[PDB]
Amino acid sequence: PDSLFFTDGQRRIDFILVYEDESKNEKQKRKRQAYESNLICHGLQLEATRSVSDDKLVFVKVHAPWEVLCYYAEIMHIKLPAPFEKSRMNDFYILDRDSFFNPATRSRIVYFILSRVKYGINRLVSSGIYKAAFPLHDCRFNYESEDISCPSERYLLYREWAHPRSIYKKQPLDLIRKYYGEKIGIYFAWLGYYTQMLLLAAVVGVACFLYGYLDQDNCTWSKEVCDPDIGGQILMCPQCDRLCPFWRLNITCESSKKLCIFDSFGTLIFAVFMGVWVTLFLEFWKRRQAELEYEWDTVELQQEEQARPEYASAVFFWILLIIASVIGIIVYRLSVFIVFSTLTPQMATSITASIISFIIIMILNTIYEKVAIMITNFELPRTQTDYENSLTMKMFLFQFVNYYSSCFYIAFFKGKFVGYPGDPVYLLGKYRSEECDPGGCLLELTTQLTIIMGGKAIWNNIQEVLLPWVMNLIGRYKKITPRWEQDYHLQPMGKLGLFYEYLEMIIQFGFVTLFVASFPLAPLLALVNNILEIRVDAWKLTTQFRRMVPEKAQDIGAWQPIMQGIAILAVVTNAMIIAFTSDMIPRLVYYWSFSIPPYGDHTYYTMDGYINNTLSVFNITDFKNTDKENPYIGLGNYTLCRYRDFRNPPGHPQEYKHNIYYWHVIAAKLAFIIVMEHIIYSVKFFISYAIPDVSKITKSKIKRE
Amino acid sequence: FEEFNGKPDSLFFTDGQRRIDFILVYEDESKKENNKKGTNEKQKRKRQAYESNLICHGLQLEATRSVSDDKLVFVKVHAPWEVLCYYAEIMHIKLPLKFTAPFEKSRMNDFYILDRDSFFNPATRSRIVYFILSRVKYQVMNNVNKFGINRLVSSGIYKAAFPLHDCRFNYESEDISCPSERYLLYREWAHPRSIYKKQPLDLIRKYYGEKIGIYFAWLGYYTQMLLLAAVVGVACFLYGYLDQDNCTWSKEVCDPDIGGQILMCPQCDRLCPFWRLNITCESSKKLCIFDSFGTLIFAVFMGVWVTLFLEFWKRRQAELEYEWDTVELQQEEQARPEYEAQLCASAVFFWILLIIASVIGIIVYRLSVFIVFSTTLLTPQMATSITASIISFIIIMILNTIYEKVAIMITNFELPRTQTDYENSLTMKMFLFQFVNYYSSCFYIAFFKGKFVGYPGDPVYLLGKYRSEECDPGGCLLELTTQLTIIMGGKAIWNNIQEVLLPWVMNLIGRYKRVSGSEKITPRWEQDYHLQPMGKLGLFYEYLEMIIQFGFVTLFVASFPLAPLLALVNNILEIRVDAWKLTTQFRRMVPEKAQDIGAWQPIMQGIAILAVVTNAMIIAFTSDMIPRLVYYWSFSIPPYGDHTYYTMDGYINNTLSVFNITDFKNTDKENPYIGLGNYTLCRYRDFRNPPGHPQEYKHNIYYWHVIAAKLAFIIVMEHIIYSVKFFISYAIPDVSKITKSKI
Ligand SMILES: *[C@@H]1O[C@H](CO)[C@@H](O)[C@H](O)[C@H]1NC(C)=O
Ligand SMILES: *[C@H]1O[C@H](CO)[C@@H](O)[C@H](O)[C@H]1NC(C)=O
Ligand SMILES: [Ca+2]
Ligand SMILES: [Ca+2]
Ligand SMILES: [Ca+2]
Repeated sequence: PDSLFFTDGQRRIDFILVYEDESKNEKQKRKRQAYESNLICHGLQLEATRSVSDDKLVFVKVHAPWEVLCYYAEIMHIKLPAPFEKSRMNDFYILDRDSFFNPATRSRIVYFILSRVKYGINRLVSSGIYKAAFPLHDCRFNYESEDISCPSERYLLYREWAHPRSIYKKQPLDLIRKYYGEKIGIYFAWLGYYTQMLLLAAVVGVACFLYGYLDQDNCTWSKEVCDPDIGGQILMCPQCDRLCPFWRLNITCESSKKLCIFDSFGTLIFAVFMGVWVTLFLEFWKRRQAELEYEWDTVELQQEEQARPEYASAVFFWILLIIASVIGIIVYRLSVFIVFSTLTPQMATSITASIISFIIIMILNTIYEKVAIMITNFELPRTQTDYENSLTMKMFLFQFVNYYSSCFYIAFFKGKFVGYPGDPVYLLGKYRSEECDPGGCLLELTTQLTIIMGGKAIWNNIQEVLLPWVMNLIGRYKKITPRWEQDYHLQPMGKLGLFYEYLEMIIQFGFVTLFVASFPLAPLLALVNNILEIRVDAWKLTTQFRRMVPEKAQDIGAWQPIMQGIAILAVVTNAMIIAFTSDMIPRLVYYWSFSIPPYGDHTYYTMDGYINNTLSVFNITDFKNTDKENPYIGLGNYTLCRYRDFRNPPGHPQEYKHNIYYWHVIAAKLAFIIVMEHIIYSVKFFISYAIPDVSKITKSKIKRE
Repeated sequence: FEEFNGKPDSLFFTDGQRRIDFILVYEDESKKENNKKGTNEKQKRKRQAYESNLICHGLQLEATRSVSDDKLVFVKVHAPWEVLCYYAEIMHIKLPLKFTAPFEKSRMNDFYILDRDSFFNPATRSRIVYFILSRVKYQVMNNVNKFGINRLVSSGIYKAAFPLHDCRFNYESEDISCPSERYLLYREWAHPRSIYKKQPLDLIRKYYGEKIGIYFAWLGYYTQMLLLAAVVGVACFLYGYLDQDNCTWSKEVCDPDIGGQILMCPQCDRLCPFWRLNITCESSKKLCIFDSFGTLIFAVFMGVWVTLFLEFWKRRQAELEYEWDTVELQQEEQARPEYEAQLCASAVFFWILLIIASVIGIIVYRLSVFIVFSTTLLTPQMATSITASIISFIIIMILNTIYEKVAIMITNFELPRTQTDYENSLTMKMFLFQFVNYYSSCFYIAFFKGKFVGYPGDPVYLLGKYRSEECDPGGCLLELTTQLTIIMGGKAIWNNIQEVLLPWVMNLIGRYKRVSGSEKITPRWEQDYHLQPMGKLGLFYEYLEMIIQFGFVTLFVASFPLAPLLALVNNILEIRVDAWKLTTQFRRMVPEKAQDIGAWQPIMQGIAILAVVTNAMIIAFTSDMIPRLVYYWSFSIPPYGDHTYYTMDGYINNTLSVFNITDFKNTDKENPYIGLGNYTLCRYRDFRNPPGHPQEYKHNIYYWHVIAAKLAFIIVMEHIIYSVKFFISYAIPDVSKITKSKI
């Protein structure tokens, strides 16, 4: 039969206490017997049934007496499965005296009973008293349950919302929380809304990218870079010590033509628009959170204090973060170094460098996870919620640095403070600073960013779930045991599965919002990843894992502060990216100021001559001020070389000092930073303040009565 | 009813056991009715129905004829147990126990009950009876229900309705049982003989209720924090003052061999001649005083101080909310739509009026300066600055009332939902109008004066014949300081004089309109009726003046370190000014309870957030500290300068730019300068290349170095200050330890 009720008995089970017979250490048998006897004596039904699949395994099942269960549920602030009270027995319409209650709530009550009972379920399992304790699923996802009385909720939810055949179908949050709990419901609601407006971000980003794409023909500076008569004649200086010749600037036609895509006005407008998209996300999410909190049974009081089975050094943690960021930076730098020490060539080298760095990030991720777990266990938190909050902050900071160290270095600290070839900078000693090509390092920042985004999303989700699904797909294209035994054969989520899910989503949100200027198509990848992830998470939760006790919560958790921090950091990082990593400001300044007779020689504003009239000049006879061996020996009969910097030419009264163009450009950069940051912050404040003028609709729904 | 018994200060009924809680005053028909007698008899019927419903609800009443004017009748009121306890229960009025709860008849025996007039304070009794008066109705016409005491006074049915003071402020009550709280309040709190003692906020709350106690506690705490800021600002100004012999650039300006030789260039078209820079020695010394590093340190300290002030006020507000147990009646709240009631177009109209207000402020300041300059022909320049500021302030005060009235009209055209919405709309509109009207000239001087005027060859005319003004080599910071101190001091002085005088003269006018040689005794109600009404807005204007003062103190503290000292002196006076005017020249405002100061808190947070950016902009653009630092660190050196080590020597001569007098181009007015025919070149205040040169008069590298330094300073200071403010807000728990202990 394998029914959900007691064998030949009209009573429903709520937890399975499986123990192994001693027959194949009397202390363990005595302890288990005492614990089981006390549990039964407390007023909970008990029965032991031999496993059909294996005779050795003797499973123990329980029940829920109606009166005691209802009373102890009333012990805590629980509403109707609208407070529940026998004096109001007739007030609430009841389909049946013994099955009206939600099985999820019944399992929650039995779990609370087990938790409060004292002589440690996890402690007993560690000592062997109870091998496991879990509730039961309604029906098999493979084939429907034999008992017709079962509504078959699990398989229905599977077919409707987990299987890819419903990839485009809407998310049924109703059955989701009614079956699993508030945690899963709110998680999936947040993820769905996240995707919903990632669609808007993606469409705007695609529009901007296409606008950039259509203007390859009119990209004047790239054309000048390519014309051999102009670009080829320019002979740039070597960018390294012993392993680089004097090179023409035109060898970078492919790089410049690609970079003219991601470095146009489209990118600037897209960054400005994302500046307000982020605040729209936050504000509408607060709206939806209020809506969900009111709609659902989310008015349950919380305990003042809680116990925990287990029960300054903060500066030491900061040292760990510092060494983590430095290790990431060094990992990327050595990766690029080793791969270089050996269209297609340079781009492939950069791609392989990014891949190697991301691989090393993945291997180090486990190390940060373990060290964070150990250091947070060292404090021995008294309670639980504080433990999850500490884990969230510590794990998030480790992931943040481990994932953004390379990107931040490539954006801000690469080629930003290298001097002219006469007096180069060695910040650490015998460690020359790498310098970007005339276009800038924006393109290879974008490469690193996209590689990390993709690689993480794909590899993680694929390797962690899609295995059985991919073997099933390959096959497609190219004895009776009770429910408790089958559910035992499954494995549990542990205590941090939802935590890891929020970690993945928050890291993705960081990728898509922090460096959005460099890569405007990041929202598209985030959208595709989320469309995959919703169904992947639903499938794995409904299929591969034991039943989870529901929990009560109103907010996503300790992440909302992290979301706001990410947004307020993203605005400034985008401003800095556009100001410094990109070269939009220097070329605008040239267009508007240095193409006019006082400085230029054209009769109108134009981009003509930007490259030739912006590159500085260097004098080999000034090869070095230390008068040591120089890289300019040999390498042809060349006399003068040009480098990417704004400095006075040789023979000027101020020999190789920053000229007026440098200061004009830097003033323009700072003006852009301040004006854009002030505009964006002002608009964000206005949007936040306009909740009465914006989101009145759902508050009106609440207030209508 | 019956006539006056003969005890003037007796606050009881004629029997002597019933305490009076309100006096309703109306006009009898015995006067010569005019226009429509039907309206008169309709008013009679309405008032008769009102009093009938009042007596039905259980309020005892009796009337009396005014001794002098037979046409005036004063209708007393009184509330016994039944109604008093019932309405206390419905309004959840909390009574002293001893963990405190509202009052219910089910729980009479659990209270510290002594006697009716004893156990309930007269303020609470007056508030209860006022709520009863407002709830009660009298009749219905036009298929609409009509109720409320306020509508009776609005329609002229009732002249007034008010509670009564315990006794005269200057004389004790003859009734020994009387507390004579007004006497003690006048002797200790008001009457500046106690100009120094800390005010007894508990007695103020007892007498006038929390609406006044909160304002006065806010003012006291404000004054203490102003004392802190004033001491620090005096230290900074004093350090700037003790360091003048070391202010090298001013020594250069005054030196008759460096500053004197520099032949500056004419500023106006033809109304002013060439001049030598050493005529500004006094201005240079003043700028050394007001433009040192002490000003920067004080700007940073004020950035911290505003946040400390806000946080400690929040802590004080929480403590006060606990101590005055206002939480329950703050929760118990309801509002009724105004009987005056029964679009975005108005919003855009108000915004347009705001733009015009700003433009008119700028224009009036400019015209005042222009006329004072034209009239000419103990420093003459200082006298001109003071005179221009004086006329500007006079016109600003004149236009303040116009903006007051137009804001009232604009908000009335929009239909408020209720009293609170109306009051918040007034808060917003009045604050925006006053902000523009007062700070437009200051912002103009700070940011838009002598900033976009070209070299003398090609001046920047706004639209023709209107040349832009320019400052002296030091800058217009001293002009800004003079304007700001004049505006602040004049506003304070005129406001205090008006506040003290106007109710006094109006009271004397009312008294003299009754020249009858009475020389007799009059009852409490009749003599309280002659006092001023204190219109329903209340402390709105008091908060408005204090908030404008807060704006002056914080927004421009980078140019005037002594602003907190003026604020402190003004507040030390204002405490007793407001206390006296309230206790001695006004009828008892009906008490009520308030949570916080009100709609002004968002205003104060906005001012605090804007203060940082405004101060950064002032220090960067209005002042000349940044060019001085750039010259010291980057232009006193061999690549550009000649000095072996960093120094400020030669700053003035090397910074001032050069112009070739014959190089005035354009065909219009070909003889603007060459009339004098004295020399062939002039020095002007700008960073531009000299004559000749590939780029004759285009901005030179020094200009862009300075601009980059300015923008970098703005970024650094704004980010650092905001980060420090956020960390300070996070660190402060925002509630006292003891208060957390209590509950
Ligand atoms: C670059 O310029 C050189 C010099 O004229 C040249 O011969 C070459 O064809 C050009 N293009 C590339 C891709 O190198
Ligand atoms: C400044 O010096 C000049 C010449 O050295 C002199 O004529 C002038 O009188 C001095 N200043 C004043 C205010 O007199
Ligand atoms: Ca996952
Ligand atoms: Ca005043
Ligand atoms: Ca006042």
